[PDB]
Amino acid sequence: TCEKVEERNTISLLVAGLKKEVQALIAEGIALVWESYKLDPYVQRLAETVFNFQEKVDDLLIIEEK
Amino acid sequence: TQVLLXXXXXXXXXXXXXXXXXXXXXXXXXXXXXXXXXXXXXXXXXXXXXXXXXLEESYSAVMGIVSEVEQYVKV
Amino acid sequence: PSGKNILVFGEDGSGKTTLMTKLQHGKKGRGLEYLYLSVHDEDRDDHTRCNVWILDGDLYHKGLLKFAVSAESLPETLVIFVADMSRPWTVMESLQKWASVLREHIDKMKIPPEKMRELERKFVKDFQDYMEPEEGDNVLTHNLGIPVLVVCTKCDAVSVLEKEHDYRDEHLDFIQSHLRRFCLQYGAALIYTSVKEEKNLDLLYKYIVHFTTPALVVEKDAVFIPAGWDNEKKIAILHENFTTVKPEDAYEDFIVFLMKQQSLLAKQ
Amino acid sequence: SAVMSATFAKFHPNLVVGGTYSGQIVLWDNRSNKRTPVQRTPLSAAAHTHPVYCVNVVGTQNAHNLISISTDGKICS
Repeated sequence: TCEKVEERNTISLLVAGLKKEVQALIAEGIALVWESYKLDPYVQRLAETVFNFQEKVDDLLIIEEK
Repeated sequence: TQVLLXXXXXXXXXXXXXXXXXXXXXXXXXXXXXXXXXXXXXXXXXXXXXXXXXLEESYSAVMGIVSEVEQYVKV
Repeated sequence: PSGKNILVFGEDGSGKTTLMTKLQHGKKGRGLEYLYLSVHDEDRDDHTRCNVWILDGDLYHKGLLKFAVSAESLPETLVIFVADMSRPWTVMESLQKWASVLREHIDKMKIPPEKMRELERKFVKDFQDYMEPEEGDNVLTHNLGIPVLVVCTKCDAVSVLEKEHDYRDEHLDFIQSHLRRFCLQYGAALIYTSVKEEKNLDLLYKYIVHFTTPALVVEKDAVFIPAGWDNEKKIAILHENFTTVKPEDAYEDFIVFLMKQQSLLAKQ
Repeated sequence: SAVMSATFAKFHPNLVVGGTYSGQIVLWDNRSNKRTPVQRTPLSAAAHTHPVYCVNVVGTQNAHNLISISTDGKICS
């Protein structure tokens, strides 16, 4: 999704917010190393936000071209 | 202009309007601002999210200006 | 009588459609709306074809004025400068702007005939010279000349204008005196207009182009400046009653890689 | 994901499903403006750990039970 967003910066305009939210969760995963308690909830947040975010990038690509 | 392409004194009177309905089309073919109207002061709505006020009514406005020019010649 | 003319110059609307409606329409988005007049010629409709051109905006209106004014049309061309009192700064700047557009029309379209230059400029000195007498020394007139007259709209809203930002004779009389300043400097006049009131426009247009007009300063809401009621002394007298004597500052008063490189330090 | 045994869906010919190597099962829908799976399974403990080798339909549209056999000794209907 971010390659479709960086190679087509017109999508990046409407993606940036949710992109940065997934980036914040990614930064959380980058910051901690071997955090057995916050591993699974961050994995859930990463997967759910990237799932929704994937739908956002694809849906925004379609809507912007429409 | 394409449609507009002593009793003989009315020709010089109608030619002024027929030639007057052509100078507005010399605005570099686009002009990017052929709209003269605006909306109201919005508080909590979708004003900038829509097109604009004059954006949805200027084409018919300038389209009707030439019709007014044509309808006000013979009388 | 030959072909009379009228050039109404609406400033972004300013009740110009309402003004031509009360006098005698699809819409207005570009300008140059050719209109004819069937004015009572004191007997019947003698085909007084006083053509009216509704010019609004500045998006290529010089060609519109070029087709709206012929060679022999110049003496019988009653130009009308229109702006509404709801925005006083618009009238103050737009009157100078319309005078500038008229000067552009004279400096660009009136300049080819040489005989009309030496005859029209003398007739202009005659008109501005015969603009003021027969009413019952010298005003700083500019070089503009054609039948000039101004018309201000939204005049039956003095209570609204004083409730919003005037609330003193300074602003109202300031507008009146400064429009009088521009009228005395342009050799013009000024006939106000209102909603279903002040039936006074057609009087000076039928009068000058060959039904007279009144003048009012007592009402202070319907102020009519006829041809000749613009002098460089009453302007200073009007903006002296609690207002500053000739100010130049009160005009504005009444006016992937990116984020990953950022988070690279978070991994440590 | 690496889909393994993407079988049909009884009374849903166009709503094709498929178990994956990741341990999740993916449900596609060609007529949902997404050839990518529209109903993905998260890889939590509810789903399977080891690869899902055999997703398969059990029963008609009334009891559309989709058993997804995995290599974990755990299946999911």
